[PDB]
Amino acid sequence: PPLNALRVFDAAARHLSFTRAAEELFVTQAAVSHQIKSLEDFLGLKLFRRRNRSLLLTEEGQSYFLDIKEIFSQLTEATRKLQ
Amino acid sequence: DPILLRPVDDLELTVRSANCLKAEAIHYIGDLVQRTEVELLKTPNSLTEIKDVLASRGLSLGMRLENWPPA
Amino acid sequence: SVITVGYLRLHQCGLPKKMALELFKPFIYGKLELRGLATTIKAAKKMVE
Amino acid sequence: FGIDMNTDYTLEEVGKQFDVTRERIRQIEAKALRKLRHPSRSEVLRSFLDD
Repeated sequence: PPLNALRVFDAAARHLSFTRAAEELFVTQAAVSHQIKSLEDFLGLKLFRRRNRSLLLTEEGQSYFLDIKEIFSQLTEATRKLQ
Repeated sequence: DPILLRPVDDLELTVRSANCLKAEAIHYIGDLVQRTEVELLKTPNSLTEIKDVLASRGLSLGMRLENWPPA
Repeated sequence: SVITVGYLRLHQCGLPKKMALELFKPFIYGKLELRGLATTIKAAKKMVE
Repeated sequence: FGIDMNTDYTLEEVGKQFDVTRERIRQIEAKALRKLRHPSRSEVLRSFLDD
């Protein structure tokens, strides 16, 4: 699980879709899945309910979604240490 | 200069290059020309493309400008 | 228009400056694009107006 | 747009000729639009808005 995949998962949930998680991720809509497909190999389980119209939040996905917020909140602590 | 007051959409640059500068919130052509090559290589996803796309426009990175932005 | 007396030379006529632009309006349009001052004929007519 | 022809052709009408790509011809059109929306070629075309 690369740290580049770290910032593609957190934007997916709050944008309620993989393609809708691209405007604030300074990336196109294709790459948002390129990291997630690798996640289902290193970690090896689903995160979101993949559907045509939208995605359903999974209990495990939110647990990581909060885990991604622990990783970034303390990353800001290193940031404001420089500030 | 008629190019400074225009945004970064007047270059027809590659999509890989068209997305990299949006990460640093590049809004003006002057904004991107102020920053030099010694710090724009840090951003991932150019070195073999920006010089040639800008030379035909009569512009080059590394120029020094004052009163910027004039708004 | 009405006629009036002229100092003028035998080959010269006194035109009112207002009628000339109306009469030579296509000529003004044609030579205005040649001058490059109007990209389109619409702008030509606008600045004539 | 049927420019210099007798009629225009829709998405499938041109798709049956080159490729059956439905949204991809549409995004080709969108790419053409954004190319024509650029302030590099639209400068003279913008003058034709008042007619």
